[PDB]
Amino acid sequence: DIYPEFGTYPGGGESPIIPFGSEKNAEREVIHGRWAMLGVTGAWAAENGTGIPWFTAGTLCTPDDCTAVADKFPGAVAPLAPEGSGYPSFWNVLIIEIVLVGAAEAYRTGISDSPFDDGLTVGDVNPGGRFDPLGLAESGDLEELKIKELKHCRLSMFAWLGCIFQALATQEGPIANWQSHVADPVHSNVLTNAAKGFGFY
Amino acid sequence: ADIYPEFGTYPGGGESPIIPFGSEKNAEREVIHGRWAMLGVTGAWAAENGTGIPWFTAGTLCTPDDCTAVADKFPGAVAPLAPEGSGYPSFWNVLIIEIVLVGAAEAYRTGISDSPFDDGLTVGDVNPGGRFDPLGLAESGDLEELKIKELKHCRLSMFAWLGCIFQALATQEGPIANWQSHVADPVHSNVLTNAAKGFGFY
Amino acid sequence: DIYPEFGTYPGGGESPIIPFGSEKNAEREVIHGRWAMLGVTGAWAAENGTGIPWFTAGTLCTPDDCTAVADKFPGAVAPLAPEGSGYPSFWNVLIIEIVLVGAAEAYRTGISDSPFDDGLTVGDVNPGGRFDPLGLAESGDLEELKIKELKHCRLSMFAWLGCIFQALATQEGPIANWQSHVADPVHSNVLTNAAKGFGFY
Ligand code: CLA
Ligand SMILES: CC1=C[C@H](O)CC(C)(C)[C@H]1/C=C/C(C)=C/C=C/C(C)=C/C=C/C=C(C)/C=C/C=C(\C)CCC1=C(C)C[C@H](O)CC1(C)C
Ligand SMILES: CC1=C[C@H](O)CC(C)(C)[C@H]1/C=C/C(C)=C/C=C/C(C)=C/C=C/C=C(C)/C=C/C=C(\C)CCC1=C(C)C[C@H](O)CC1(C)C
Repeated sequence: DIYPEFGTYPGGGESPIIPFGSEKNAEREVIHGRWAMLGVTGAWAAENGTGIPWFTAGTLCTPDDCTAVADKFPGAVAPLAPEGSGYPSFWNVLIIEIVLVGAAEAYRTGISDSPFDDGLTVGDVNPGGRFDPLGLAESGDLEELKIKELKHCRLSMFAWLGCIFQALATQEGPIANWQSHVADPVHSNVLTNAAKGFGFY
Repeated sequence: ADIYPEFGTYPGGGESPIIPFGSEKNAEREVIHGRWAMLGVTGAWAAENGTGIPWFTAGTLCTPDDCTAVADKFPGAVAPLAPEGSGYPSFWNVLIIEIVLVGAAEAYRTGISDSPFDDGLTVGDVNPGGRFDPLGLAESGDLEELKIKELKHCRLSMFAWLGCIFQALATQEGPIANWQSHVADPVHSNVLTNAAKGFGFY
Repeated sequence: DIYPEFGTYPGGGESPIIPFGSEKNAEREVIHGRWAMLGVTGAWAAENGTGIPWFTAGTLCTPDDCTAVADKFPGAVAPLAPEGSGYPSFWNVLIIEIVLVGAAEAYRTGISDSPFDDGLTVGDVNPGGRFDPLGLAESGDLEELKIKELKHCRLSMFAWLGCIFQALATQEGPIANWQSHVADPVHSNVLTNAAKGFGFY
């Protein structure tokens, strides 16, 4: 069987708990899943390569002294911008991000006409043609690849929700919590931290 | 639509992408919730401009034991609210009058209690159009357009009240105080710098 | 004029605030209510009998030590544990609890075939084929008595939600809070607690 975990994909079946009234939700959760996938991975990798929590990473790059993020990346012996130049600038990064992500979102969602000329209908979260340089979808199964991605989508969104509530409970960070739970499983869990009071009680 | 350009839409204008419109009672609830929110956000706006007390702390000034503090709080007042010598707006006094007046108005708004007026005023209609609009602004103005204006103000003010309650929970400083801090230096005074400070808990 | 209150029962009428959802919700609210009945009664009785909150009561039986719960039951002729060996140890109780409850839930919902084969159908709101040994309510106005328990379900669920929320607010316990209210409501209240700050502000 395909998708036998719990419930069924939006493409086929009905939610056990929700009515699934609106068909905008399907692609919404695809996009949300993909973003979460990149977010969870980011939180996984940053705290490994740098040791900082993902939720306090924002404090390193601020409109004054954004140079803290420079050279934080593993390997990458050259910093983001040279030391002493002070060019890692929150506003410069923010403007570059605003223009790039805003243009990408406008192209995806039809706020602006697509720059390309080859199909790419607005609102489809599986474009394929331009977004498969390797040609893995035509070689593989399209439907089961889409199901795998969905499983990853929902798994990563649930992992992100876990990351934020772990951040709120323990105030430490995802990987450090994972390592504490691995080291002493009985003595590092949610009920253990509840016995400590979650840091406020 | 042409008239409603906001992200969402008005009930009857169409259907919302998220949580589409169900029962009409939901639309009545939205309008009334808006109306009370407009009143609430305006009160939280004007009171601490007049005297500086955040709305989430203004409750405790009046207490069953002592309620003198609420008297003479309104700026510009010619005299005390009740005798200067012995202010008599006691919390119980306030309650006993207000529960009766508000309960009456509510039951008479919804018609669970027989209407006093019986002027053709039909309960369960957000726009009574009777004595409530003596100016009859709706009669001169265009009623569809004006309904859209009312709902836009409803949603804006309900969102503003949500902002007021969450700002109270994060910064516990006060709405206009948060405004003045942000206008003072928005770059270094906003939600994310308060997050860096930790919202007062972390 | 049965159920002449704010709302209506799932069988007749429609939900005033929330969309009625599905039949799955209609069967599920009752089960949540039965569990909330048991939970609220357990919190009430454990606190009257022991004096320590239901929430903190989870720290009494830890993997390292479960002997604290040995002599907590009021009016017990002897402690359940021998007091001297600490035989519970949280592991026997955990394992037998998970097997018994998991089996019971599996048989309730037909995850596994029912063993009685007494004609009972899985997923029924009120099976009653062997869940009414006394028969006092089976014979005579069954529909009304379902309304009775329905009203108790919604109450116990609301009471549990209030229990968890004011546990969060005050961190003292439900009936400690109830005694504080009853002794002098006017100076010991939710709004008084908010003005002083529940545990914060
Ligand atoms: C109590 C207030 C309230 C009520 C009853 C409604 C009701 C309605 N709105 Mg309105 N709306 C509101 C507030 C409200 N809205 C606010 C504040 C905004 C601005 C963000 C809007 C923006 C809006 C748009 C843009 C649209 C609607 C639409 C609708 C209809 C869709 C069905 C629905 O969502 O109902 C259920 C009612 C809800 C309020 C949804 C629940 C929201 C959840 C619970 C999140 C809220 C979190 C909460 C504030 C947490 C507080 C915690 C705090 C106390 C600590 C219905 C008539 C749609 C419509 O009519 O389309 C034809 C539509 O397009 N509304
Ligand atoms: C990497 C990085 C580094 C920096 O340090 C900081 C930083 C913040 C920038 C960060 C960047 C992160 C990013 C870009 C994140 C993007 C995240 C996103 C899009 C998250 C979405 C999260 C979604 C959630 C929770 C869903 C909850 C919904 C639930 C359970 C309902 C489930 C439900 C339904 C639907 C149907 C069933 O039948 C029944 C049930 C009830 C189960
Ligand atoms: C004035 C005063 C002074 C004293 O000092 C103190 C004091 C406390 C007494 C105080 C008194 C104030 C009072 C009485 C206030 C009354 C306030 C009221 C009625 C608030 C209502 C607040 C309503 C909210 C948040 C709604 C949230 C809903 C949201 C986002 C969903 C939005 C949604 C929908 C629906 C469908 C779309 O498709 C899209 C999306 C998903 C966005």
